[PDB]
Amino acid sequence: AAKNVVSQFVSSMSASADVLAMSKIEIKLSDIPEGKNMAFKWRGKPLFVRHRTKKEIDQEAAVEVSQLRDPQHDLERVKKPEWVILIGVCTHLGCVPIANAGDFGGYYCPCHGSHYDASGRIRKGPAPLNLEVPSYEFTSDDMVIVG
Amino acid sequence: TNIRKSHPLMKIVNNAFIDLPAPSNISSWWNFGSLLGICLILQILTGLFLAMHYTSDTTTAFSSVTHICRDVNYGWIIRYMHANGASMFFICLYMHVGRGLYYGSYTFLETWNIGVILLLTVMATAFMGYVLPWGQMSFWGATVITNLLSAIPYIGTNLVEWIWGGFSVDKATLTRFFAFHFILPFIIMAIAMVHLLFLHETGSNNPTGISSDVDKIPFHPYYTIKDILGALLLILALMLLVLFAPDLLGDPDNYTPANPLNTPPHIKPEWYFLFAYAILRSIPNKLGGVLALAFSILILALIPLLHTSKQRSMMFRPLSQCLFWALVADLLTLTWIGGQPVEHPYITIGQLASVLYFLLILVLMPTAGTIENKLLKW
Amino acid sequence: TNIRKSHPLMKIVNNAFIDLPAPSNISSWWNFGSLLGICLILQILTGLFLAMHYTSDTTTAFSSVTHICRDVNYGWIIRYMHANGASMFFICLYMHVGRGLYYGSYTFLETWNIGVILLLTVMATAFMGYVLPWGQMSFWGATVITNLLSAIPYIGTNLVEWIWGGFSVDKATLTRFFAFHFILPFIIMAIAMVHLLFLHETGSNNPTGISSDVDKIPFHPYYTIKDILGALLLILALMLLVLFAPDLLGDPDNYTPANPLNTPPHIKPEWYFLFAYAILRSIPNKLGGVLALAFSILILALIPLLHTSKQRSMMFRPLSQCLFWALVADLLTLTWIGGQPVEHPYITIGQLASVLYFLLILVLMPTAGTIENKLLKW
Amino acid sequence: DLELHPPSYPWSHRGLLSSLDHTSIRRGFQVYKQVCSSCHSMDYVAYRHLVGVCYTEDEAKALAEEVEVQDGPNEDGEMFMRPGKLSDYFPKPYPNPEAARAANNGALPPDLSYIVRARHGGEDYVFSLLTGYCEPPTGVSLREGLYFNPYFPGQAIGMAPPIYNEVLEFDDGTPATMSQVAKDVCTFLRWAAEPEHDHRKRMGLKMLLMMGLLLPLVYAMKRHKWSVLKSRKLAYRPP
Amino acid sequence: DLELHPPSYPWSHRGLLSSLDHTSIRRGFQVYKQVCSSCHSMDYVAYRHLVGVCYTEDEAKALAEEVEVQDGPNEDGEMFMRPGKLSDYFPKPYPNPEAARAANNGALPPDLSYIVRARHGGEDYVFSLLTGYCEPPTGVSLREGLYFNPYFPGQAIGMAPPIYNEVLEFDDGTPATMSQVAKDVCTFLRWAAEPEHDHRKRMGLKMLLMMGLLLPLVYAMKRHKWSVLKSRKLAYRPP
Ligand code: HEC
Ligand code: HEC
Ligand code: HEM
Ligand code: HEM
Ligand code: HEM
Ligand code: HEM
Ligand SMILES: CC1=NC2=C(CCCC2)C(=O)C1c1ccc(Oc2ccc(OC(F)(F)F)cc2)cc1
Ligand SMILES: CC1=NC2=C(CCCC2)C(=O)C1c1ccc(Oc2ccc(OC(F)(F)F)cc2)cc1
Ligand code: FES
Repeated sequence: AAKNVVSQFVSSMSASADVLAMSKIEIKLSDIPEGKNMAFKWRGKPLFVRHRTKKEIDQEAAVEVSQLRDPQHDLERVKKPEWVILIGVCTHLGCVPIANAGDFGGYYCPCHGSHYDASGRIRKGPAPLNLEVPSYEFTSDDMVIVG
Repeated sequence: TNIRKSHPLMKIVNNAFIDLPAPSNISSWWNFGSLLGICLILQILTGLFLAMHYTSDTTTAFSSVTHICRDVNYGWIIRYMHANGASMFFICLYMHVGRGLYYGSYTFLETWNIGVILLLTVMATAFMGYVLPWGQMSFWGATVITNLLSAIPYIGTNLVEWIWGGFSVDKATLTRFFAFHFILPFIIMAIAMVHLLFLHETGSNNPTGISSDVDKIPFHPYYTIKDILGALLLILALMLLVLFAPDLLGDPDNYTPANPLNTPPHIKPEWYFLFAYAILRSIPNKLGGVLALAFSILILALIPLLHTSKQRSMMFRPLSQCLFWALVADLLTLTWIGGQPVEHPYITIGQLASVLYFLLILVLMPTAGTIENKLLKW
Repeated sequence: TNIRKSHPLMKIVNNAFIDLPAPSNISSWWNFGSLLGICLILQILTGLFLAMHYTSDTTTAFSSVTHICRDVNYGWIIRYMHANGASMFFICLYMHVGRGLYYGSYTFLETWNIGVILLLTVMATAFMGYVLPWGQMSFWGATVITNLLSAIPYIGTNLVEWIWGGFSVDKATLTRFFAFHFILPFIIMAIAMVHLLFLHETGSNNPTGISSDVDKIPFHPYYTIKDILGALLLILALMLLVLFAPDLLGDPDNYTPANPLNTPPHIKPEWYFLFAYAILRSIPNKLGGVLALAFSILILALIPLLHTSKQRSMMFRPLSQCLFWALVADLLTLTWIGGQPVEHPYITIGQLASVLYFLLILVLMPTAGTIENKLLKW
Repeated sequence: DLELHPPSYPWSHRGLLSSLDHTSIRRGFQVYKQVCSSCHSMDYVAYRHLVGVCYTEDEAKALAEEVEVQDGPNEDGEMFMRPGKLSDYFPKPYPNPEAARAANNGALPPDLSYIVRARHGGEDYVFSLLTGYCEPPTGVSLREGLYFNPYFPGQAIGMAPPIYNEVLEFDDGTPATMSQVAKDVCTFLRWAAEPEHDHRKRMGLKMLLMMGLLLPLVYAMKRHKWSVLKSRKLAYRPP
Repeated sequence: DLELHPPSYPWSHRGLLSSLDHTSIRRGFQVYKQVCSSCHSMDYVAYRHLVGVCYTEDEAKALAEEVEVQDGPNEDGEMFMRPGKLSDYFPKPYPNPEAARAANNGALPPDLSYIVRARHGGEDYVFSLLTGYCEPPTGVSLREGLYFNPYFPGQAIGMAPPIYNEVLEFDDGTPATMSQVAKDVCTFLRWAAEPEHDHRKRMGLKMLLMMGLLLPLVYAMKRHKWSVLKSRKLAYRPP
């Protein structure tokens, strides 16, 4: 009995069904063309999914690993090479980076002076971490669930 | 020597809980104290867990309570435990008081009067609790009952608007009712501890109303095991309501949100106020009705002074026994009448029941005591 | 015989308040207990009055707090009394602990350990209090500090999301933080009473650290009149803040509403956590930093075991005195460093101060005690 | 102002341990969808609520996508209209109560989320109301638009008989008689008002059984400890 | 990312017991009205707030009537626009933050209600910002629209110099220089953020005086009671 009663009361404090409802967001991958970025509303934040070209894949592959402020290779930032999924919150003091711009040709911020590459990694600016890589999995080849 | 009698914290526990000398012969009517404690703790836990999800803002309030029942995990079972737990509290309270009356435990004056205070505090808590869902009966119940205080000359009208924090029961009233409703149970817990502190000055009364010093048994294990059995039966009653009829003791109109225009058909408080609600409606004058409703509870403080019998308990007192059971049946009548619309024959029955309530306490049961005495050459 | 020693309620008051044997010679550092009590009661009243106007819904929360300060009658003076009252509480707490450390009152083990618990409870209360306005520093402070628990292996990440009731500090977190923040002061009041219950087992320590049984004075009038004077000085300090610099001990960024995108420049907790916040940032590894932040408080429980000196008080102990004042100055350094950005030279100073904190408590002050002993042929 | 209270119909969930007929819920939903949802709101039921009750995840996604809902703002600062998803609630017919009154000649159609719980009689009441519409007795008539129902308080309602034979074709092919349509919609409105119903009763059974076990056990423990005292004999032996 | 913090200007309310210059507030309001209120919201200040502070009841009624505000619904179920009254708050320029960003090239103009309290330096900071706009130093330029201000963090702001000589004619005929316009608006924004200011300080004086009285009195009471013990002499008299 006491196991059940306690365990229910513990359950009370964990996320309600309506908070679990906003946990995940489904994105259709055929709705974003090769090269263009598409923004989404996720957990009250922007969420950038970007279809990357054969050029953007190879150009972000052979980048210098050491020179970066936050050393991460590209093939471990993503699950599929042609898709990079990121939270659209600038890591320094919280802005929304604008797509297809900046020095490093990816995301740029007119708040302080940050430049992200096509892989979402900070190259030249005041930001301390790269743009945040969320938890996600591809289900069927056409669809992605983020969360 | 042991570390139950030695340790400053265990000492209080050992004396008031384990080695407490208890009469050998105390009946089921002595379980209600323990059960009141369980009720209070049950309300506090369930209540606290509900307060993690509720909001006192008038727009979101009704929605939050329903959000608890539909989206919050086991929020429904918590919510309905808390609502039926409030009923279980009042069942326990009136049974507990009845015991006191019948067996004359009220002679323990301080214990008794602290009781009266506790009763009044639980009432205040439960009145303000029922407002929190912000349904029709919530809002309209609160409006009518609060606004009775306007019947006081000179100040009454100000007083009402000061409780409200406005010109009707609105935003500031709901928010403060949440704050008072949160704090009061904790004040209850304190006063309940003082209640027992005075009880342990004398120890317990018993069914005979004759002193039991000659035959005391230690509280453990005898009454620890009985209290567990009692607790078990309380949980059964509660869960029978919660899992089989959670709406039985409430009202449907509290499932539509509060509307300051649209008045419900027969506006009424929750069942445990109905007896005193009927007394209010008996008197034609409004201030008279308020003073009668107030005296219908406060008269409990007067009971010890009205005691006439040379015997303490009603066990050995046939006339008093009948008059007592009449007083119970009358209260059951007032509860029924309280739930009815103001019409024939419920007006006249209500008047007649309210007359009989005060007549039984202030005249008949005192007379019966003295008649019983003169029958025993006393 | 009198009805101060007789009456069950007055008896407790007479023994723990009036006829209490107190050492003749206790200094100003003994006032802080009474002042902590006043603080607690002050917070409860002001807090309750604020709760009559506040709402825990994320959208209305910031607005309700400001609505208090602008539209509610004297809501501003209540609000800023409560915020500065929290500061006054922590001033009182650290002074009270310092007294205990310097004069070796911690030898009263149970009293001391209950103290540690009280400290931790007031901390938990004040952390969750600062979240309630739902400003930037509120939201971002809560986010960073809570999320430290994710550093625990296996469970940590679940634990954090379970406190939150979601995937960030949001709707369910604010509502529950209001409920916990309401209940906890009442739990504090209970534990504070147990705190004194153990203190009145031994009576008070004094500045000499020598037993004072040979020269006790009754608490009334001597310390009733001193405590009144103390209370008066506490009210002055509080009201000097409230009426002349109510924003001095807070942060400006908590006057802009909470934004889950827009991060504040240098996110930090309120001043009374800054010392332990600096200790956290000293260790490069995150779980290490959390275990150090936790041990920076819990080490208080270890102090009595670390006691080496054959004398109880530091009064007659020059080396310990210096090391104590070094430990105070170091804590003042950690508070300063805690308030700074993570850069040169504040990283290195912070590391060096955090080393010195644990070094002073675990090595230097114990050694100093034993050196002092061997200087006295002991 | 005489009163005719509803009779107690033998519902498939009438008994203490009887669950809701979920296939009846599935039909009843469609009776809200096809008939009511242009007049009554049902604010507390979302499209996700249907999953694992009357519809699958995939079915409920299709039902959600079928309806309009406002959302915004976008980066431009405008409020657009989008296809619904599981997280969206069942949409209100009108933007507000005042608009609703205008569309129904003064009378406000109540939200149906809790209507079973908010009216005395519950599903027995609603079923009687929906099927009970009849021709008025002699000596009687209300305002042009207020119909005669013997189960409504004051004997006159402001709702046009909403159910009749074949007002909808059901997805599982059940013959849609007036009484079948009412039965189903009531069963849905019961679940609307009280989603917990089935879990509640599962817990009830498990409570009754555990209490069946623990009560006589604890009672036996009681009699065991007390047996020292129940047995005892006293003797008074003065000198 | 170097930093230039503002100097401490001698405000008429700088001192412990110094009240706000209410005529300066009256001017400063108009500097919000004429200049800011098309860009910044000030949600927590209503037209009633002005009464007994900088304007009369009748003046504040006129200022309220001057502006548009949405209200509804009416019995038809529509949302209309009406002339403002005292109960209405100062209206937001845009319907939402996302609309505001679009109008100001990405940057969101902060609400001004608490801006004195929400920025380090307060009125000293804002005054320096408003008057401190200058030509950039050599080696420097930002994006086309982001101006140079030495007092803003990161040295580059997203606000066009808003104040200059004679940007407004004041109601009392004060010569509207850039520094006079900034001084006044700061004094208003101080009152915006902290309406209690004048009452707070009135209470401060009365507290200081009562404490001036009670502290030495209570201290005298202390020494009085304790004087039995302070005076006492001990003597050890073994046999
Ligand atoms: C075109 C209008 C319209 C349609 C179609 C309609 N309703 Fe209603 N309904 C109303 C109005 C108007 C009222 C308010 C009546 C009154 O107050 O007199 C109402 C009232 C109700 C009530 C409240 C009765 C009470 O006790 O007060 C219930 C229950 C109800 N409707 C259920 C339904 C169900 C079930 C359906 C279809 C399966 C339905 N309605 C279809 C307009 C409609
Ligand atoms: C046409 C546009 C416009 C006008 C006119 C304008 N502002 Fe602003 N203001 C902005 C924008 C955009 C920002 C955000 C700047 C940024 O983040 O870089 C801003 C920011 C501010 C800030 C915040 C500075 C900080 O520390 O972050 C203050 C204070 C301010 N304005 C006050 C005023 C006052 C006072 C006036 C007039 C008396 C005024 N503004 C007129 C657009 C305007
Ligand atoms: C929250 C409400 C209350 C709690 C928690 C409480 C608690 C208790 C407890 C635990 C006991 C001892 C066990 C028992 O005999 O039942 C007791 C006894 C008593 N209580 Fe209460 N009580 C409450 C309310 C009241 C009220 C409302 C009254 C009277 C108006 C009252 C009067 C008494 C008396 C007279 C006794 C002594 C009984 C005897 O020895 O025979 N109590 N109470
Ligand atoms: C003597 C103790 C208490 C009594 C008698 C009591 C009574 C009630 C009642 C009758 C309701 C209305 C229930 C309903 O119709 O839904 C209610 C609601 C509520 N109570 Fe209590 N209560 C008590 C203690 C507490 C405590 C300690 C808390 C919080 C710490 C609390 C929090 C709530 C909340 C949040 C609600 C609204 C949710 C709901 O409606 O169930 N209560 N209370
Ligand atoms: C809400 C928090 C607290 C309250 C209300 C409180 C209350 C009191 C009071 C009234 C006294 C007696 C007067 C005095 O000597 O100051 C006292 C003594 C004491 N407290 Fe606390 N206290 C609190 C927190 C703490 C903490 C955090 C500690 C230690 C970590 C502590 C340890 C002690 C000790 C050791 C004494 C004995 C002092 C002596 O006899 O010299 N207390 N407390
Ligand atoms: C140890 C006792 C307490 C402490 C240390 C404490 C601390 C705090 C702090 C630091 C804040 C934030 C103040 C601010 O920045 O505005 C706060 C807010 C608040 N507290 Fe408490 N509190 C205590 C007791 C209480 C109690 C008992 C209640 C209610 C019964 C309460 C109700 C509130 C409310 C409603 C707020 C939000 C209003 C505001 O921000 O001032 N507090 N508390
Ligand atoms: C303390 C008690 N004294 C007595 C009797 C009858 C016989 C003699 C006196 C009791 O049954 C008794 C008692 C009271 C309460 C019990 O459970 C609790 C329930 C709640 C509780 O908390 C609090 F403080 F009451 F709020 C504390 C204990 C268990 C036993
Ligand atoms: C109870 C007390 N005992 C002692 C000393 C010093 C000397 C000896 C021991 C005290 O100053 C002392 C005391 C403690 C608190 C005082 O005021 C209160 C403040 C708060 C309060 O409530 C509660 F319970 F603490 F929460 C109760 C009393 C007044 C006096
Ligand atoms: S705020 Fe965009 S990088 Fe500093």
